[PDB]
Amino acid sequence: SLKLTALHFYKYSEPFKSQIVTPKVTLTHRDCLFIELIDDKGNAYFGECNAFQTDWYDHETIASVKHVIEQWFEDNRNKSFETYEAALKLVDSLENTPAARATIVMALYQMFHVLPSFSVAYGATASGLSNKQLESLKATKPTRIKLKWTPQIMHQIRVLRELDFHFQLVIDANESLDRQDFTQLQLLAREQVLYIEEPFKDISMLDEVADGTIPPIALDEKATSLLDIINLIELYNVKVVVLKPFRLGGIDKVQTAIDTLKSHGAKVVIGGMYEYGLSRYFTAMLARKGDYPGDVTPAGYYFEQDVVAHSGILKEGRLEFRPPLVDITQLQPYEGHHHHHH
Ligand SMILES: [Mg+2]
Repeated sequence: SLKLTALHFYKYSEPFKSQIVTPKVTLTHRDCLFIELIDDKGNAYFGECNAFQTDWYDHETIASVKHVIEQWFEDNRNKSFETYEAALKLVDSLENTPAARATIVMALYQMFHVLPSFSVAYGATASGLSNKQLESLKATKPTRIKLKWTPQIMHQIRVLRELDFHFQLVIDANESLDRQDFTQLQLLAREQVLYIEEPFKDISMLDEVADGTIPPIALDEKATSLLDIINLIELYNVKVVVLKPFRLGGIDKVQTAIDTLKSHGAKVVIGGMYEYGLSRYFTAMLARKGDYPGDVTPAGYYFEQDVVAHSGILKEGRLEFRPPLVDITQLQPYEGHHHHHH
């Protein structure tokens, strides 16, 4: 049997190697909330929250999650549970706050499973084709390349198809295309594109092009909740869904979501978002459940220093993962007398 006796909040905030610049936000650092739950035997387990400092991506933030988890602990502390299933029952009331729920579930999961060491396929992401990017692709030989849609897309695919290795091609249009892009979208269909992520901000635009004359469509930004994903699938021609575990409420909600989405005729790709090494491990762990290889980010892609080192090290086309062990000296108390600044 187990009982949760203590809860501590920490913060980690490393700078992005390359400043993040998107229409929705500018990020210099990845502020992140971490929780630590200690059981009645003094065993500590950590959870990584995927919420951001502000609501540019979602309504849940680091602050809102902290408050939710803090209250949750007050209501569940000292309660005994003997199984993972029983543990999950305590968070059933947090389904309205998926980011908070997912953070707690990440910790609970570790209390009942022996974490394996494993690898996942390496999928490269290119926002363009600089020499640095091209040389990286040639040296690493990814089995999948996700190219960002830009005015140079066709001129860049021409270069990629001359690489000496075969790969699946995915295009990410970032909800940026318009009616003037129809012709190129149809031409892209002849380039063996596995799927194109979010061609239009207004998904209804899909009804304006002949079905089957453009690449398979995937939801990413629009894959907000299982219910909403199903609603979009039933209304528009969607074939692929990029699922982020935290948006579903956590690790335990992934399989059921995948089964449901498959019953609706959609394929699933597990993905992450600016994660540190702890959450990255679990996103990678779930990757195998998908119909296509997961969208797992390599170690060191965003941050020079991580809270969990060697989490997703690229080796001969695959990302290697080890059971995640948080380096506590990297974490800082979230608030209180022990939260210091210099
Ligand atoms: Mg995307």
